[PDB]
Amino acid sequence: KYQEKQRKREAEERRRFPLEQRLKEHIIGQESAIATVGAAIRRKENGWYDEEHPLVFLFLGSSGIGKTELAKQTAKYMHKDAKKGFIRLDMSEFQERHEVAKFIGSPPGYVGHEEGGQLTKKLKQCPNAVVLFDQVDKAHPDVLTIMLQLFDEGRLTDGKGKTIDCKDAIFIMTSNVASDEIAQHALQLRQEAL
Amino acid sequence: KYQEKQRKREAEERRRFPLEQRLKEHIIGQESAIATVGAAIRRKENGWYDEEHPLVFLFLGSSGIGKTELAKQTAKYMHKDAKKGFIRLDMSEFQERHEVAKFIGSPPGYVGHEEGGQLTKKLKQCPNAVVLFDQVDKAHPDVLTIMLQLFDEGRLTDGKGKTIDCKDAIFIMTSNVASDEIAQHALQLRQEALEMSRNRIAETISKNFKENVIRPILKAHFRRDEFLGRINEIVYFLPFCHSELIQLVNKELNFWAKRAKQRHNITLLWDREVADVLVDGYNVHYGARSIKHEVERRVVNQLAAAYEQDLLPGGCTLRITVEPKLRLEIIDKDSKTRRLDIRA
Amino acid sequence: EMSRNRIAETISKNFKENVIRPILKAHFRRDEFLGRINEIVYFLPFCHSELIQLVNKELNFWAKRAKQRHNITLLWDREVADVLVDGYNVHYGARSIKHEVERRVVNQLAAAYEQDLLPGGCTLRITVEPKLRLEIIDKDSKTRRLDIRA
Ligand SMILES: Nc1ncnc2c1ncn2[C@@H]1O[C@H](COP(=O)(O)OP(=O)(O)OP(O)(O)=S)[C@@H](O)[C@H]1O
Ligand SMILES: Nc1ncnc2c1ncn2[C@@H]1O[C@H](COP(=O)(O)OP(=O)(O)OP(O)(O)=S)[C@@H](O)[C@H]1O
Ligand SMILES: [Mg+2]
Ligand SMILES: [Mg+2]
Repeated sequence: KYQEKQRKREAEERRRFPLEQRLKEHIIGQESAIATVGAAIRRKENGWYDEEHPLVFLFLGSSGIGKTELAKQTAKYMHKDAKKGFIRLDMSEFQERHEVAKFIGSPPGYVGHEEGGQLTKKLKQCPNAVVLFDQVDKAHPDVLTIMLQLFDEGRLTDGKGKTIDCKDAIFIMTSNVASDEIAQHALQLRQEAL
Repeated sequence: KYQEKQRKREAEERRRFPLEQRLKEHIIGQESAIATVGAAIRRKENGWYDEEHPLVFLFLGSSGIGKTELAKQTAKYMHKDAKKGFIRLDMSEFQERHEVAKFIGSPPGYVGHEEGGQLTKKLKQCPNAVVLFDQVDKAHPDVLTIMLQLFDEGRLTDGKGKTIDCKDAIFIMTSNVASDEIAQHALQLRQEALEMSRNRIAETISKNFKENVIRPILKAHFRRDEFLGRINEIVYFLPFCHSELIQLVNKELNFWAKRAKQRHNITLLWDREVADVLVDGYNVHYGARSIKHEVERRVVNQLAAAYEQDLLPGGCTLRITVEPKLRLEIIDKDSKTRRLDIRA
Repeated sequence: EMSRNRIAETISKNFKENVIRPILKAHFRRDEFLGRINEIVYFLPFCHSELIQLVNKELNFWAKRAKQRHNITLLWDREVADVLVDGYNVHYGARSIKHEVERRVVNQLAAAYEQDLLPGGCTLRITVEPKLRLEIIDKDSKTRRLDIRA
């Protein structure tokens, strides 16, 4: 009964000042994006999410219109100022195919094997973290192939064979792909609306 | 006599509810794949398998059509919830030649040598495990060269020299190689079947496609004919027909109805028109995941918004209805079916 | 070609030294390593007679298992081997014949054994209907195809 009362109090607190208003304090425009991200996170926090499959976003748009800002404020909403629950990874570092060792660490018998992976350590520290694969369109596509197991099922085995359950995470992928097409279509729709 | 009686009882249990029906509970469509995998595992469990060479599958097809799901349910059939007997290995981690150390440890005089290999340890723990090399094509082909010894004879010598017998294992290899070709050929065959059906009303992947189209594509990607020769059954997962899409939407809506009834006690209901509306969100490339995401967008977000607003009390009948926008409708009597005002 | 022309009326050293020797030197990268090898032995693909022999070998293996374990006298015709040769692939070799025998013949045997259509001691016969079909033979020439349900 105490846990149910605490859950009801947390639900009332979320209903008082939800993620939509909290993003509207920091984000201007992007009402469709705030609505989509808030609806998905509302589905997650209320327990209406498939626990087997983690939540995954791909923020598309032009430059400097709040993709990384909405991802950061999403991570701040879920985990407050705790730095453990915001696993930033700027994917412009991941341009070559062989940059997956940063994700998963080195195999046995190679330099950096004892240090293990970086993302797998950060997800061991916080399984439900908001991972922000920022600038995802700058990495190799073969490097993004590692995210298949991490997105469908929330698992990523390190170099030492230790798999980490990342099912409660919220993966976000900022991208400038189709930025010109989205911008031209939005300007065309706004001119037609005018 | 007791062992023979237990074997006969296990055989009667398998005949009562075989792997085909147990897969058809979860998997929808893919009757060729379920038939192939079921016939192979029936050959294995009834003792009609060569004990020297392990059984090796290659699951080919488009994205999100039950390759990894059928592999997981195959492993659950063979070993129940025992995690030892399901050695998952996401092969997208193996994108470089030097990633075979995860399989076979490290040599003497190097870091990680005492820990030994990971797959060889897991196969020492369970020799007859269902090893799922998920997304095998995303690994380096030189990394797949280690699987030759492990597929032809079931052996994988670690860094410490300790060989492990893996002959009873059921290796499964999910891959999206020739996914576009399999999808286009299946859609072409369905179009030809519909053409012949309407022509008659007016009054199966062929081996040539496997040998002429898919075999060169596999030989190009895997780069080794011996690796493809070791595979016992290259299974072909086809895209979903429209009936299979309606069945997938009904499966997802039944999943959310079960969650709503168990957790929150909300008898969630819907019409056939709801499934027909949600089928329009199906993307051929993404497969069943598009239906799951469409159900999460259209249906489940409304359920979460109504639950957060305390509009779905316990014990309420909640019918989804097409207005095409889906709209919830809490029910109290026969005529009383009020729509819920889900504020922003 | 020469045989049919005459009726109408081995790897050569040059191939080893010209074709195979550069490929070996390219892969192994060391003429000393190849010079230490006493005998580079060449295994050739299977002729059609050798494919029928391989199919007979695999069917004899499954016949030995059926007789030893379950006491089932498995039998087959030359047409059965001729049908199963079509599953041969030159790229995969004898493994293709093993997989074809396991697909066509032995899945049906396992389905019949699970369904108790193969008691201890029965002259079972594979037969071309081309689909292979089992035919349990009773005493005398009485035969019947097994109704292997799904
Ligand atoms: N809609 C917005 N409302 C308020 N501040 C914004 C908004 N969009 C961007 N900013 C500011 O822009 C700066 C960084 O912008 P980002 O958050 O990087 O946007 P973005 O779309 O990632 O594009 P990039 O350059 O292509 S990676 C921050 O200081 C934010 O304050
Ligand atoms: N035929 C199906 N019947 C029921 N559920 C399915 C089916 N196909 C896929 N799913 C669901 O889809 C989700 C994952 O699908 P997978 O098992 O990844 O399929 P897949 O074909 O491996 O493709 P990938 O993306 O290329 S690795 C799971 O939650 C399954 O429930
Ligand atoms: Mg950014
Ligand atoms: Mg998969």
